[PDB]
Amino acid sequence: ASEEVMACLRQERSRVENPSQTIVNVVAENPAYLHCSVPPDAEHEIAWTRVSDGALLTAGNRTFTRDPRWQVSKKSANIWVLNLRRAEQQDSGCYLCEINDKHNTVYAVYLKVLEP
Amino acid sequence: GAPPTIQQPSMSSAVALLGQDVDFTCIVNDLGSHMVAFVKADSPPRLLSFDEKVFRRRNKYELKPRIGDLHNEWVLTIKNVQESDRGNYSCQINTEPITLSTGELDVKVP
Ligand SMILES: *[C@@H]1O[C@H](CO)[C@@H](O[C@@H]2O[C@H](CO)[C@@H](O)[C@H](O)[C@H]2NC(C)=O)[C@H](O)[C@H]1NC(C)=O
Repeated sequence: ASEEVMACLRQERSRVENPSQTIVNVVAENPAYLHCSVPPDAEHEIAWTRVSDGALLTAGNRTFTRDPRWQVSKKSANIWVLNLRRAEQQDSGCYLCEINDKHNTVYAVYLKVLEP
Repeated sequence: GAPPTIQQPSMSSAVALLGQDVDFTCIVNDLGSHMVAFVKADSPPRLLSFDEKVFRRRNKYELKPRIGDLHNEWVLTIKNVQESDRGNYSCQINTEPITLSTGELDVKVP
């Protein structure tokens, strides 16, 4: 279990440590919110990917996946949020937020959905 | 009729010479309202294009959607290939489960 989280979080590629949560525990059927930080005043686009299958979930301000439970939004000037509206145990695993910036920043988040 | 399929020959594995341009072709039938993404399947994986848009390094990649005789070939060109471009490239259709085709690029240096 520790190795699985480490294998996820080792995938971060960033100039400065991720300032946001990178381990998210939620109860099944509740929503989850994964955060991706971007510099102030930049105009970068971001993409969220699910690592287990490589599925592209969102790209830019559009959802890409056809799974209706996912939405991306700008929470504030510096924070994008991937919202998973009704988490299930099968959603547990590694998620990545990639930024189209010059250093090709990648943030990794591990999601654990607890099944009662 | 049928769900989206990736038709042979797609995402052909290749060895290229340093500096060549390399095309990866994803032939998609019955795409319907689905969308196609190209990804570099490194660890972490890297998004190259989604739908009709290139996501990074605009002068490095070119995407040509729906070309060929039957308007069903999606061609990603990697320009001026380098050792850093070595690895696996995947075409993905956003079905659930996803529909994938992958090919490996080798790059030979003089
Ligand atoms: C590209 O993907 C192939 C698999 O499709 C990788 O080849 C495998 O490599 C792993 C070790 O990394 C071996 O355990 C497998 O047996 C190999 N399989 C085959 C069919 O060759 C290859 O390493 C990948 N290239 C990368 C990651 O650069």
